[PDB]
Amino acid sequence: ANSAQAKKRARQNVKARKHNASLRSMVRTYIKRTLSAIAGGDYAVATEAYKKAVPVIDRMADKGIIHKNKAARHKSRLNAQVKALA
Amino acid sequence: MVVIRLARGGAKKRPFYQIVVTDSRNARDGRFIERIGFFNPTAQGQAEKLRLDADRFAHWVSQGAQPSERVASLAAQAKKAT
Amino acid sequence: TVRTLTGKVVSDKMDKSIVVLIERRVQHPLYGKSIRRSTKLHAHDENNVAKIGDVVTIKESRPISKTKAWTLVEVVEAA
Amino acid sequence: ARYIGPKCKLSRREGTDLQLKSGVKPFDVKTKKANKAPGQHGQARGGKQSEYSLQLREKQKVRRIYGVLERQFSNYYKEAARVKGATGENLLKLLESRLDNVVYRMGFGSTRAEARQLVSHRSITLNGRRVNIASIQVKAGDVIAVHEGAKQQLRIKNAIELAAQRGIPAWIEVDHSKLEGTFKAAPDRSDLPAEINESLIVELYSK
RNA sequence: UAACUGAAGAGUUUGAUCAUGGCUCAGAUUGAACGCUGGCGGCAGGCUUAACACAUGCAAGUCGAGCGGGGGAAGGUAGCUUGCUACCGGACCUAGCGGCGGACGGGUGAGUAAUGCUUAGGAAUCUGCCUAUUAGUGGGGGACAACAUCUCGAAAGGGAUGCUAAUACCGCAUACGUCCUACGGGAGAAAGCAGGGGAUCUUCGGACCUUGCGCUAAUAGAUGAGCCUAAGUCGGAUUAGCUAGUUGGUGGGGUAAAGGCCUACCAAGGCGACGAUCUGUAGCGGGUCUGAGAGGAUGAUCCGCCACACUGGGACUGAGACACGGCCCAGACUCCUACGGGAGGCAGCAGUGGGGAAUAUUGGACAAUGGGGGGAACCCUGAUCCAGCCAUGCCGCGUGUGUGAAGAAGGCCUUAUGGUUGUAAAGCACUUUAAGCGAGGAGGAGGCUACUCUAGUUAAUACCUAGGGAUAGUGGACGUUACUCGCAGAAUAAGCACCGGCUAACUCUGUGCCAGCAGCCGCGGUAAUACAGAGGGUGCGAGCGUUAAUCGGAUUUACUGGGCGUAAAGCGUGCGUAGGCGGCUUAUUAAGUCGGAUGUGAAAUCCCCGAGCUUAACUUGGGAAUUGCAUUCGAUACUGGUGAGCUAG
Repeated sequence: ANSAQAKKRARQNVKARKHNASLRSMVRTYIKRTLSAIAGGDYAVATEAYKKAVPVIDRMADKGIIHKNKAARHKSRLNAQVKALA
Repeated sequence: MVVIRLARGGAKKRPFYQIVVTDSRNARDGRFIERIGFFNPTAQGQAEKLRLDADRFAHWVSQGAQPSERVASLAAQAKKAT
Repeated sequence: TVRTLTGKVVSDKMDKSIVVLIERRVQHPLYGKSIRRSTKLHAHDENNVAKIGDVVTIKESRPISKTKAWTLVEVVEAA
Repeated sequence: ARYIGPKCKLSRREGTDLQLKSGVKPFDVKTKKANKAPGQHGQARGGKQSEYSLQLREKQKVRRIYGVLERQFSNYYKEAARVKGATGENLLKLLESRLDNVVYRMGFGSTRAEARQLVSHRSITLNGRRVNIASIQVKAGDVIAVHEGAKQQLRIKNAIELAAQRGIPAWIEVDHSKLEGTFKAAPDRSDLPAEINESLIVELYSK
């Protein structure tokens, strides 16, 4: 970087990268937990996992970490797979 | 945004402006959406000095176009004249 | 209000997919003689009604696969 | 650039009076060497010429009286060919519409060179404005007057009295007392001398 | 009114001739170069070669009305070595956090024969700032730069401990819209700052009211971008088979979004003589040059699209990048070093080296038009507007005008005295364009501030917003502007090519197949109109010639528009595949063909009629044109399809 503002932009970039990466890993972990419950196959367990996963997905969608279309797709597909367990 | 502004043409020391509606990110004398008049600051004799299409101006302003200072002054002067 | 083409089927092996041959007649740009040209278009046929040799109509639609963007409308003549 | 030099050899080569001198003396008494070409190998008028020689010799004669060079003359031809009408008639109209020629024919200058000098030295006004370009095209209904400082010139008074010997043309009306004149319209071919042939120029430039 | 009107040949094969057929010449044009010469102005253009390497300066900042610190000026108050000190409130400045911008504007054409471009359409998308409308902006918490200490390094810059503010960050509460839904229900936000103030209170300094700028959720509009389809878009067969995520399907994953985009299975498909695969070359279009047209060549300067940023591979932040002057990695190269450690990318503007036949200043201002930030004041802007250099091009002007012959002098030729230079010169009388000197002097500036008035919002006259009026200030880099008026005196200002024919313009000297000229045919071997000089003349003219390149002439690739007995050219002769073409009558279809309507065919460019430049170049208003494409409605003579019938093949 040649200019002070460019250097400042790089600094803010690395900070924001760290913060966003942590927030995105959280959503990935919760979706993984719901998928594991689905694989386990108990309807109540899968329902609890889905009910715990949904608020985190919506919160991180509202912050711009992920797109709201992606959040809606995740919610719909997970709900369908849970309902499949009867 | 969308703006209404002046694009320069003519010869050296004798500018002649077209009044254009365009995206602000475009180059001054490049891509534009619609041309709605002209301005000649040094008109002489029988030459017209300012033509402006008031209905198109109003229609584009109603959609959120932002005139520049010079274009707004010219529009006010044209409305005063006619 | 939708673009349609009329052709003849030249293949039906693929599942839910048919290949139809379109033909057109144009004048040569320089020498003026009328020339015939052919185009092979993949189409979507959900119920495998079409077979080799029938005359079919197809209409433009959104992509279905890598190479298919047209869908069958009706069978005009049977083989 | 304008031609400068001897005018009588110029006229002798073409064989006809080109009106390049004031005219206080006739051409024959002026030169004494007419019908002889300027060169030592110069011969009589009866020398045979090819068609290419004839077309060239006519165009040169037409250029030499008006004092126009080749670039401007070719531009004149190209404009006359574009304008609808007879090409030769249009070319003659364009040549006779120049400001210096109108000043000469109005009698404020003894010769076209005098008229050109007067126009260039800002001694002429066109429609009330002092101009200095000899090739300005004069339109119908114009007013050419002598500038105030230009007035009371002995050369101008000699020019007007000399012009009195000739005939003031139809399209130009002059108040010589006020040094003022009014071009009305472009001469038609009948007014101009009939010895000039323009067809030769036409195919020469349309080759 | 108008928008077009357009076509020339010559030389050369032979002792003549006609034909065939090449070669050469006369035209237009240029981002040109070189030789000789050179006065001015206007308007344009200016590294086509090394996408070769780069010294140095500039080309992206702004906001204290988001925030905490920290500085240095003044002032006021106190004292007194008396004009010095110490204290206190306001006015200025900004290293850091934070917001917006940096994805625009500018450069280049390496790569790319189709993921690109052009024309016409489509559905499954997102979109900061702008416009309209709807619902809100409640209450908490934990941190980290700055700062302080220590430490490494000459530094440049690094590292480690302890604090701190916010429109930085994260829970909780609430939800007109919004998301999911099994239709029962469940889920998800935000931030404050500034101006003014009547009354009231003020736990003592604000609350409260109001108006702006903000922030959150959502729907439309506009703008921008992503995706898909059809038809077009340069050669090569001395390149004939190519393809296994390959072609299709199902489950799942993934994207803003359709989709083998990815993945696990199932099947064996997909492309190709209408040229697949391989290979050479190349940015594409509007346009430009040429041509009677059809065509051919081309893609500088202007505009649209695409791609690239020392060479390759990636991702982050963000509404938007896989980002020229951002980050990471690998490679080559270059630089500083105290050897500890570091740094860099002109195909941005100017400029250097190198290459080349060849292409310019290390300039001025943000006054104008735009762009970024800001409430404003204002700051930034090598975009831009201007200036400098170059006859590179186009257009215009000047280098003087009239008179002046028993034809001065001098030069050249000669039939030896005439001819010619030539009115040319001298002499006589005049004029002052442009350049030079002096004086005056538009327009490019709309506006802003000050004053006053009116109308909105309010509780308000305050503040803010929108308007009106007159006056006064302030605002131009170009610039000693354009333009106008005075002074001087012809005074400051012409070259280049050619004269056997093609092709306008002829003699004498000098040399003798020598020296030399030459586009083709050809000149020179003692009378050279063709070599060199001189006299004379011709053509152009601040230019004139040569070389290079494209089209034309070339009907010399012939679609318009050519040929094959002997000039070049019928396969040695059959059969036959793909293909091309195909007898008569009738009914029907409307693919070819023809007609109407609608939409589109950007602007600029070409042409026509006008307007403004003292004229012209040039600029500009409105038309005409863009010969095309798509959709839709009609006609049925001919061609094609289908049904029926016939016999001359």
